[PDB]
Amino acid sequence: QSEAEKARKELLELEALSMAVESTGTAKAEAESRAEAARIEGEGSVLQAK
Amino acid sequence: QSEAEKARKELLELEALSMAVESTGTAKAEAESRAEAARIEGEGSVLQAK
Repeated sequence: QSEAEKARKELLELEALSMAVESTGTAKAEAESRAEAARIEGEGSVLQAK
Repeated sequence: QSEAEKARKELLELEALSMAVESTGTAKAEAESRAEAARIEGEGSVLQAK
């Protein structure tokens, strides 16, 4: 069981890296989509105001 | 399982890229459609005012 835990430590490190990658990817994708939509809406608003 | 997680990290990176592409594409498409509609409506409004 000690040897199994020795391997499980590295396995958990890899799992943590994968989880961080997935979470940051999802968050950045949603944030960038919303930001692009807001920028387009703002430019349209400027033109409509003119 | 450690090797499987090693591969899964790259798989999740690719999935994050694909998700970001899809989200930004949908958002920008909807925003640009609404902006074009607003611009056409504004030009029509100017002509109607004249």
